[PDB]
Amino acid sequence: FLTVERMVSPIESAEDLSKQTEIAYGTLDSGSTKEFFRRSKIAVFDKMW
Amino acid sequence: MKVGGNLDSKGYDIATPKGSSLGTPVNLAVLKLSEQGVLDKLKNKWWYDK
Repeated sequence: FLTVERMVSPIESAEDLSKQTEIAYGTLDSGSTKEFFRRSKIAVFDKMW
Repeated sequence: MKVGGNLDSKGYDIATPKGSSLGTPVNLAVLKLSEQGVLDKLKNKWWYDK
């Protein structure tokens, strides 16, 4: 129990958050935030969309 | 999930009429995306991005 609690690393940046799927996430239904994700080709960001 | 390697080997190819005008160029076309990897993109992306 204690080792697993100590190993829990809180999400800080995008890539570490991107790999995990326990915590859901999403953007607005409109706006340039969605359009940025589509046009982005970064491996962190292409899988983001 | 999938376990182990491929027991046999085959391939997927496009269909062209006998001696068609698209016989040699498309065959050259399909083969030339395998170097810079733009064909390699389209396979691993659709399989393992969305």
